Amino acid sequence: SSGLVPSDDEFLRGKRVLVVDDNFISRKVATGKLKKMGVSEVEQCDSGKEALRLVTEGLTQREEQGSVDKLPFDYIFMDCQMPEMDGYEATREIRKVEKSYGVRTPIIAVSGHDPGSEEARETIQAGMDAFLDKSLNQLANVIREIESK
Ligand code: BEF
Ligand SMILES: [Mg+2]
Repeated sequence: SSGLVPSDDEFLRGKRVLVVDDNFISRKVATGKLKKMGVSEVEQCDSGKEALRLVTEGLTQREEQGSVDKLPFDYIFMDCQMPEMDGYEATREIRKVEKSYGVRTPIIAVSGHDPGSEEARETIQAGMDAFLDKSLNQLANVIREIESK
């Protein structure tokens, strides 16, 4: 399954995206798909803490410069299961950093399996926007749904 949490080679043109995944191969695969959809800029990192850092720094910079776009990333694809700080905790911390800027980055949970009851709960509590099977086959639909909302 894939959905909201309570060709296409120009599909993401104009867009800047962050891929977060502790697995080297998953990360490359995601960035590949996205580059194929015309993504203007893909950034990738290998942990929740790194993600947190890039987002924190990017929001501060954009605020300091009076940037037109205040979000450093139009979308973040967040792997759920990672050592140390998982995707839930990182997303929770990202939402807390965001409060002071009055913005909300779309964050899409990425996992190799459908969530159980506990993960599903964490999904909502963390403040993720959507959830995407790692095939990434539903990527464009999930983003359209986010955009409609
Ligand atoms: F390590 Be993940 F939640 F695909
Ligand atoms: Mg992982």
